[PDB]
Amino acid sequence: RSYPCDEKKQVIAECSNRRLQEVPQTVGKYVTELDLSDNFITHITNESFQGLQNLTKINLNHNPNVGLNITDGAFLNLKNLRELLLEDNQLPQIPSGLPESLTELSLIQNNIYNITKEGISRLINLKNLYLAWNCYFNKVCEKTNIEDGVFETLTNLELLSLSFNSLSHVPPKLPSSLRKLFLSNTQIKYISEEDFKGLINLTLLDLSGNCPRCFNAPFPCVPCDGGASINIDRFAFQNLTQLRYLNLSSTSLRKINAAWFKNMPHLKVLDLEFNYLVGEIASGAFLTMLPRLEILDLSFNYIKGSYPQHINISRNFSKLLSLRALHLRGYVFQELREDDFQPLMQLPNLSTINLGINFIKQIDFKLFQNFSNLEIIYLSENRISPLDFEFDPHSNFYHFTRPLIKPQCAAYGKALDLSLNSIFFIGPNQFENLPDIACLNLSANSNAQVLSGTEFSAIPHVKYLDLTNNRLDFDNASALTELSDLEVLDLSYNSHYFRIAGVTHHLEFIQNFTNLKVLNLSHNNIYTLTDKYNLESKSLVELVFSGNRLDILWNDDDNRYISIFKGLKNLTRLDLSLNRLKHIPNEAFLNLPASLTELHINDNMLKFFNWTLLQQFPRLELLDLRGNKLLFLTDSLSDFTSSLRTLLLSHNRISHLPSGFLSEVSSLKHLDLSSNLLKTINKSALETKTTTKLSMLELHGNPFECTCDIGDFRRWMDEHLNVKIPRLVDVICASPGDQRGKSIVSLEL
Amino acid sequence: RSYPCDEKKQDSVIAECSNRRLQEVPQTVGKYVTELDLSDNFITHITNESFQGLQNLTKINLNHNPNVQNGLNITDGAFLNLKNLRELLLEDNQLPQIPSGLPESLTELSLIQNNIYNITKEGISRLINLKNLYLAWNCYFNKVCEKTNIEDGVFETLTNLELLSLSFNSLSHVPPKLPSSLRKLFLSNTQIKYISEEDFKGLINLTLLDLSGNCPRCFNAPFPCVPCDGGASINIDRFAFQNLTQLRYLNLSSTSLRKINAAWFKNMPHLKVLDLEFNYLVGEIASGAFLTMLPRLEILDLSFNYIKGSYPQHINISRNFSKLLSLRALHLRGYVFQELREDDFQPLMQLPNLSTINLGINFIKQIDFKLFQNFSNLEIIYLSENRISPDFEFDPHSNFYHFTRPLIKPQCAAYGKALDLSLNSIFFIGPNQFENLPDIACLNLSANSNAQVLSGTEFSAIPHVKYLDLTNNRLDFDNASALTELSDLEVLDLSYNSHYFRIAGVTHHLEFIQNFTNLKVLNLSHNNIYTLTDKYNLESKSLVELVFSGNRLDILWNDDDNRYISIFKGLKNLTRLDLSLNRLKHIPNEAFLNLPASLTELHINDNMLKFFNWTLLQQFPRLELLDLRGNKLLFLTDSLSDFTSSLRTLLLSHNRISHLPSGFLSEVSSLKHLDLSSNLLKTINKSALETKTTTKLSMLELHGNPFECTCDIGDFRRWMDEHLNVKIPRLVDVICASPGDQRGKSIVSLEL
Ligand SMILES: *[C@@H]1O[C@H](CO)[C@@H](O[C@@H]2O[C@H](CO)[C@@H](O[C@@H]3O[C@H](CO[C@H]4O[C@H](CO)[C@@H](O)[C@H](O)[C@@H]4O)[C@@H](O)[C@H](O[C@H]4O[C@H](CO)[C@@H](O)[C@H](O)[C@@H]4O)[C@@H]3O)[C@H](O)[C@H]2NC(C)=O)[C@H](O)[C@H]1NC(C)=O
Ligand SMILES: Nc1nc(=O)c2ncn([C@@H]3O[C@H](CO[P@](=O)(S)O[C@H]4[C@@H](O)[C@H](n5ccc(=O)[nH]c5=O)O[C@@H]4COP(=O)(O)S)[C@@H](OP(=O)(O)S)[C@H]3O)c2[nH]1
Ligand SMILES: Nc1nc(=O)c2ncn([C@@H]3O[C@H](CO[P@](=O)(S)O[C@H]4[C@@H](O)[C@H](n5ccc(=O)[nH]c5=O)O[C@@H]4COP(=O)(O)S)[C@@H](OP(=O)(O)S)[C@H]3O)c2[nH]1
Ligand SMILES: *[C@@H]1O[C@H](CO)[C@@H](O[C@@H]2O[C@H](CO)[C@@H](O[C@@H]3O[C@H](CO)[C@@H](O)[C@H](O)[C@@H]3O)[C@H](O)[C@H]2NC(C)=O)[C@H](O)[C@H]1NC(C)=O
Ligand SMILES: *[C@@H]1O[C@H](CO)[C@@H](O[C@@H]2O[C@H](CO)[C@@H](O)[C@H](O)[C@H]2NC(C)=O)[C@H](O)[C@H]1NC(C)=O
Ligand SMILES: *[C@@H]1O[C@H](CO)[C@@H](O[C@@H]2O[C@H](CO)[C@@H](O)[C@H](O)[C@H]2NC(C)=O)[C@H](O)[C@H]1NC(C)=O
Ligand SMILES: *[C@@H]1O[C@H](CO)[C@@H](O[C@@H]2O[C@H](CO)[C@@H](O)[C@H](O)[C@H]2NC(C)=O)[C@H](O)[C@H]1NC(C)=O
Ligand SMILES: *[C@@H]1O[C@H](CO)[C@@H](O[C@@H]2O[C@H](CO)[C@@H](O)[C@H](O)[C@H]2NC(C)=O)[C@H](O)[C@H]1NC(C)=O
Ligand SMILES: O=c1ccn([C@@H]2O[C@H](CO)[C@H]3O[P@@](O)(=S)O[C@H]32)c(=O)[nH]1
Ligand SMILES: O=c1ccn([C@@H]2O[C@H](CO)[C@H]3O[P@@](O)(=S)O[C@H]32)c(=O)[nH]1
Ligand SMILES: O=c1ccn([C@@H]2O[C@H](CO)[C@@H](O)[C@H]2O)c(=O)[nH]1
Ligand SMILES: O=c1ccn([C@@H]2O[C@H](CO)[C@@H](O)[C@H]2O)c(=O)[nH]1
Ligand SMILES: *[C@@H]1O[C@H](CO)[C@@H](O)[C@H](O)[C@H]1NC(C)=O
Ligand SMILES: *[C@@H]1O[C@H](CO)[C@@H](O)[C@H](O)[C@H]1NC(C)=O
Repeated sequence: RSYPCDEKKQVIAECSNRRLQEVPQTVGKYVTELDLSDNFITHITNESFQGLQNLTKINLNHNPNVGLNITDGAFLNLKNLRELLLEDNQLPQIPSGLPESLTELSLIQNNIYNITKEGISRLINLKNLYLAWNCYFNKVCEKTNIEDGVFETLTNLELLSLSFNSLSHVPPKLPSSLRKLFLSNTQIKYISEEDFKGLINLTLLDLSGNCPRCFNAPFPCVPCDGGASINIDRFAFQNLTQLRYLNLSSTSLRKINAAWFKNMPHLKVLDLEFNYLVGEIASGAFLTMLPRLEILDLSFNYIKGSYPQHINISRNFSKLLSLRALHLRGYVFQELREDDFQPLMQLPNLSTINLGINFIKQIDFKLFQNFSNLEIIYLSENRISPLDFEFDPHSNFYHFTRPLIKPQCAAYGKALDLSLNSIFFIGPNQFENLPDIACLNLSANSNAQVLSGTEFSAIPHVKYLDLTNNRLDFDNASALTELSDLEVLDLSYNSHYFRIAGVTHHLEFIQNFTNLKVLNLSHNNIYTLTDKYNLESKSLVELVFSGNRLDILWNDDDNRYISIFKGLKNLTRLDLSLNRLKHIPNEAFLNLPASLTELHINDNMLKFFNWTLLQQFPRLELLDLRGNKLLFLTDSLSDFTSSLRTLLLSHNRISHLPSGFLSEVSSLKHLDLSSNLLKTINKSALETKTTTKLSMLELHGNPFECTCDIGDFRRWMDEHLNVKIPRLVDVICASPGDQRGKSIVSLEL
Repeated sequence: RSYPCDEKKQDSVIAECSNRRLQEVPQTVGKYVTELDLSDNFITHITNESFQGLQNLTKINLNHNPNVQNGLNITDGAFLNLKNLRELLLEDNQLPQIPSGLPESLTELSLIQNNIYNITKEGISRLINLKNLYLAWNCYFNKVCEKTNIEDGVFETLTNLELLSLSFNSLSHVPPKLPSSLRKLFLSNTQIKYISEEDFKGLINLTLLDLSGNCPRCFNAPFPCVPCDGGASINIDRFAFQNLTQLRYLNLSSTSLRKINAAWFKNMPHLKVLDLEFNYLVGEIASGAFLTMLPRLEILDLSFNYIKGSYPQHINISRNFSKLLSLRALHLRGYVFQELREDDFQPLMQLPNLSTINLGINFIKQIDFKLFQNFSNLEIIYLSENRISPDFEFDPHSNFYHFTRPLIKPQCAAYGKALDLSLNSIFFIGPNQFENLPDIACLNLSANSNAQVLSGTEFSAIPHVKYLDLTNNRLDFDNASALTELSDLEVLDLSYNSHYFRIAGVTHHLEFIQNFTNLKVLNLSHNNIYTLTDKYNLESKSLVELVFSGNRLDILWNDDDNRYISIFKGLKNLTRLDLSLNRLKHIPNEAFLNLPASLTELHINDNMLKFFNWTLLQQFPRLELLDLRGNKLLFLTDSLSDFTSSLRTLLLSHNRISHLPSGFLSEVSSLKHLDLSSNLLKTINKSALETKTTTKLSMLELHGNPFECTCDIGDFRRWMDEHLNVKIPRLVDVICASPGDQRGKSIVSLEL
């Protein structure tokens, strides 16, 4: 049973974020990858990894987590060391004496302003070399020095990244092995014919935002003089015949020279965000040169203090015959008409159109019907209404790279996202002349309307509907009923009316749904309903009811809601978290559907739990009671369930295990008793006729009496290595003084 | 130094002993105490032994005992050896009967929220001096309880009785034989269908009659609700209120009335407050004779009389409302209608003293705003919650049919005429939204999801607004002339407008703030501010108070960015600054130095500070209150006197201090209040118990530290004794964590 790391065989040591002060000397000799990131290690030497001949990969990022002193040659003994991560270590230099066998090296986020032959030039086997984010913004730092030719002997080098450093010029003498070159925010005004002359394997070039566009910069920003654009020689991309990805975001471009692409038949992604291209978008000569381009991003090229009626799309857009996705965030314009998008209407594989954050007031939705293959129409964040460093160095810096539309919703077919607009009611013609929509986001439109069953009738086949974060008035039992095919309904965060006792709250419409699988009513502050107190569906499988008031619905002096979920006959998953529950009436619990496999009652205030009621739940596999105020467990749990597979009990107040407990239920694989009040686990808790089938048991955060008693448990652990127990460095002694703070595992008996 | 209670002087002498986990009435109460609060403890028995030595007790509260975070067993005559007892509170103890042997001296008795179903002479009759008697909420809703048996003439003895509450019990009949001493009588939700001419004859002095909730209106009830068969309205006899000439307040809410007998009011022309909510009175409102019997009426509530499911065009208001010359306040919630025109409120236009008109929750889509001008004296126009566009659920001491909080927050209303349009759908302010308004001094537009770019002209029609609530919207701050038309503006709330602030790519312009000559208070909380456009500093010569909690100073003041290092400095007149919840782990020295030197008050609570530069307090010579609660501080400076002469309150609750520096708590004279509760202190040594020079130290909080209880403490325990003028609250909760013997008990309760 490994300590202090958790070790797995596929053979890896997860030893991260564990409060270590030096490399542990108890690390298995079999290990090949070792992750010590986010620890407190302050020194590395030849002694540090002396045990571990077979080390292939070492991760030392973010040490000490709140300088890392590395010796000359400290790693030289490691002969299979292929990969080395030293990010966020405040290194003043590239450590000396690094082993010849390295293929990956990351020195991101340090204080290295000098890139030397001494340090690098003998590392011939390097595939990827990461040096970014060492001098940037108003960080107090020197300009970056790059010894002439230092990269010349890296003849296997495929990736080199020097971004967010002050370079001023493309370093010379780059090896032609290069696949990817990252030079973003490197302060490089001018690119010349020589700079990339013999790099005929390059697939990725990144030159954003040298000559950045600084208006409204979310970071310290310094433009080229004037507001000049980056200056790229006419012949700078001549021999770049393999380029797939070109990033020119925030280089203040106004013209785009078509001839840059003369020899670029494979260009697939072209990123031009945060430039000044409104002219070029209206007039795009360069579009001719890109009939194989899949992704084009012209986001944020708005002219500040200009908000024209219409977007102006060149006819030459019609040449982009391979375009799957077009991104136009932040063009900023008032009105979208059908004629405005003519030039895109014939693009055979144009699948995604993204118009977020354009402050668009009026759209002509029939526009979208005259398109071949549109799967995702993204219009979030407009003005449609009724008719310890700030930035992640491993992410894109000019856009978010989450999916535009949740996968679970887009899987269903064509999607239209109108979220974060001001559609405060859906008129009779809001959705007229739309394509046949299967997935529809209307979240956060502050919609207050009474839905009656005709509002979604120009688009009857929506299968997934996001209605979250509105203020809907549920005063009609035929609401949403036109959507026969509906499978998923999100009504979370619509509490506005639900809070008000005296208005009507009608939830009857749930039942008129043949195929409805998942319903989310979370955070609606439900405490009263009108007429029909019960939820009912023959199909529903999942109901989330967290963030409501079951404490009030099931108050002792009220009987009306005692069967509120019983009519959910098919139900397997039910979430009752965050309902301020101090106790559930035995009858209301017994009225929970017998079909359940998954029950969550976490983050309430439960003081007792009638375990004996688990007799009526024969399919029940997971029971989650984390974050309540529980004091004890039944001493005969197998009398009550035969199905329970996971039991979650973190953050309760259990101080004692019943005799026999955890040899009680054969079916239990995962038992979680973290952050409770156990001082020991008596010999009696361990006696057993049945061999256990328990594979994971969590005990961290309990106040263990570390003295002679716990020996019997230590043996049990030793005599049950199949039972995994994570966070051993956090299964800690509270007593006594001597053992205070140490893992219960590190004491002699 | 009293234990376990807090004994105060206020003349009186009262002991607060509530919510203290007490299993039994403590015997360590100082035997000269007037009033004892023992509520919310875990006390299980009272006997004549409980209070033996406490003669001069005039008051005991034992509410919610034994209040599991079964019942309170009380023996007969337990209280009798207490001669002076006046007021006794035994609310919410699960009592099965009124206890026997109550002192004759009692004026006030409360038995609210119990299981007492039988009223008896053996309990009540011998209590001659009773002014007030509270027996409500023993049998209601779907509780398992028996009907409520009132022994005949059980109240007839109590000739001094002013107030009797029997509400929320099944009575069925208003008990006969009531003393004529009664001023106020409460029989709400008592199941009393019929009121005879004989039920209130004896009672010539009634100021208050509560008959609400009898034959309740049950549609959409938020409680269990049994209508009367029919469902009939309550039946009140023509001559039921014949002898009730002294009556001031009448509550007939939720009695399913459809018609009101005009002559119910013949002999009460001093009726002041008429509560008629949750009935069926839409007809009576359109044509109502009873409206001419209320010449001295001040408050009329006709809320929630909508007919399901009418959504009529208009409200129909009888011409007879105009004979309500004394009316100060008309509440008309939940009538539910679509439109309001001027001609709809004519009968109200001529009333001299009508200051408040409440139309909340009427799903109103349109309003002719000009109609609020042929009014004389409107100070409050409450239109919140409409559709304008461009372990017992209920508090037994509150009104049950309405919230009683002020309609408009007082700080706002004191400025003058108020107009609350909160919770509507005004998602932009059009150019004519506010024409024909009076001179609005206080305007609430909260929660309208206003997403507009305010540009200096949207409030031209009501330019004298001094308190502007724009919280909970999604304002787009893309114009530096936003709001500048409101010259006189004094308070601006823009909390919870983080929608566009979240989005880095759009502009965020906060420049307008400097254009206000009298702006005193500005609230920018929970806007999630982390980036601003062109101008990076907030500026005002006026501003006294800036609330900036729930924003992102951790980003603004990031180490790799200089731009916002003087963000607050141009707030030259500032005294109160709130920087809480900004996710700060450190504050750059230059940034802290750049806070206004006029600050008397600074909160940096609920951030994540591991270190604080105490030396920097030398630049803040007026600073009286520094609040560093809810952070991760690991030590104090041992040199505090060196950095401040001015500091009175220091709040360090919830940190990780584990050693008090040497000579602390006597460094500074000005320091009255030090809060070190819930830290990691195991001991305090004499080092900090110099106690050199003179200190104004007055309160010192230490509850929640893990004190290790051995001789090492003795010095400090001695120190407590030697300075009693230093108040140390919650001694109960100043607990030993160590060692085993002393676990769980106060530090005060030890010895050699
Ligand atoms: C200018 O434009 C170019 C072209 O679009 C952008 O280039 C991309 O840059 C991003 C951001 O760095 C790159 O994304 C990163 O690549 C790694 C993926 O490599 C492969 O191998 C991994 C496993 O090693 C596979 O799982 C994966 O599927 C890939 O096949 C990721 O490791 C990165 O990390 C992610 O996860 C880890 C988990 O720990 C985290 O550390 C990260 O935060 C993140 O979650 C990351 O995905 C991307 O690959 C680049 N494109 C190409 C074609 O190479 C430029 O970034 C852009 N420049 C700027 C400044 O915006
Ligand atoms: N360009 C862009 N602008 C946006 O505004 C935007 N908003 C969300 N996104 C999403 O961000 C994601 C990242 O796209 P991008 O930044 S243009 O990165 C390039 C590449 O850098 C990236 N990529 C490609 C290969 C790879 O190995 N690693 C990798 O990260 O995927 C993209 C093209 O891949 P491809 O070669 O299959 S044609 C894309 O989605 P997925 O394809 O689901 S990962 C976008 O949908 C945006 N992308
Ligand atoms: N009736 C009504 N309908 C509402 O919709 C509403 N919303 C808020 N409120 C507030 O509820 C509050 C309570 O009013 P109400 O339920 S009508 O109770 C009566 C009385 O029960 C109550 N009162 C009177 C005297 C007293 O000593 N104590 C006391 O509580 O004050 C009120 C007037 O008495 P008065 O003789 O001063 S004209 C009032 O606030 P105040 O500013 O205190 S007058 C209302 O403004 C509403 N009241
Ligand atoms: C029916 O309407 C009547 C008349 O307004 C309501 O009477 C009011 O009831 C409240 C709640 O008990 C009283 O307020 C309380 O007063 C005590 C004594 O000062 C105070 O300690 C509490 O904190 C609270 O403010 C109020 O005084 C009373 N009105 C009068 C004139 O006494 C009655 O409650 C209504 N019935 C229901 C069921 O809502
Ligand atoms: C509907 O729109 C909202 C807002 O655009 C989406 O909510 C975001 O979801 C992401 C990823 O799940 C979260 O991390 C963000 O916090 C959310 N933002 C906000 C403002 O809520 C939601 O995902 C969209 N729904 C679907 C089905 O695509
Ligand atoms: C409302 O409920 C569902 C929970 O069922 C949420 O969607 C699921 O989220 C989990 C991640 O929490 C995914 O692994 C599932 O794939 C999701 N299911 C579906 C159908 O998408 C949903 O996010 C919740 N909504 C909000 C606003 O919290
Ligand atoms: C403006 O309207 C809002 C909402 O109607 C008021 O907010 C309420 O304020 C009271 C007192 O602070 C709170 O107890 C309620 O919970 C609040 N509700 C909500 C939804 O915020 C606000 O106080 C009003 N402002 C003024 C100046 O009167
Ligand atoms: C915005 O901040 C203001 C000023 O701090 C808050 O108003 C005051 O709050 C305290 C109690 O919190 C009162 O004692 C003062 O009467 C109030 N000052 C006023 C009204 O000027 C206000 O509550 C904050 N707004 C929100 C939504 O939190
Ligand atoms: O019978 C009742 C009693 C109270 N209420 C509502 O409960 C709340 C607390 O009294 C009040 O809020 P409202 O203004 S929506 O009406 C009252 C009812 O709607 N019906
Ligand atoms: O120079 C920049 C880079 C990114 N951005 C915005 O920051 C976020 C992180 O990349 C992104 O969110 P947006 O879609 S508003 O645009 C990006 C800028 O506004 N300016
Ligand atoms: O938007 C509206 C308009 C009217 N009503 C009415 O309000 C009453 C109580 O909410 C119901 O009978 C219903 O007719 C609403 O609920 N919502
Ligand atoms: O509602 C609107 C309309 C237009 N813009 C413009 O969008 C750009 C970026 O926010 C700015 O120049 C601003 O004028 C807005 O910000 N908000
Ligand atoms: C029960 O759930 C299954 C799986 O989601 C589903 O196929 C079936 O339709 C549901 N039962 C009913 C009666 O709809
Ligand atoms: C400074 O604040 C006070 C109120 O605290 C006020 O009298 C004065 O007007 C303010 N200063 C200026 C320049 O307005």
